Amino acid sequence: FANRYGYWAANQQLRMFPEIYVDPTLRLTKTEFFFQLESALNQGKLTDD
Amino acid sequence: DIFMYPMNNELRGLWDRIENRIYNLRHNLTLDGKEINMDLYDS
Repeated sequence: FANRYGYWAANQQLRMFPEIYVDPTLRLTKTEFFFQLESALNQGKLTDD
Repeated sequence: DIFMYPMNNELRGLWDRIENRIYNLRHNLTLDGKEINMDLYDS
């Protein structure tokens, strides 16, 4: 980030943002919970079960 | 004893390249380049 202004700038921007678009469709957080979840998402067609 | 003409050279290429390199420290080996930029949130 500090390698470059815009690089660093973007870093700053994100670190400013309370949230606008962090939109955790994915995330730093993980457990195989996450892959399990994904498997649930990707199998077949979605359903409440 | 021996029978020259000034041509038995070419060995100096090391020095030559060095010298060039130094001049391209004073500047740059062909031209000087230009930088790159970045993007947000997509970041």
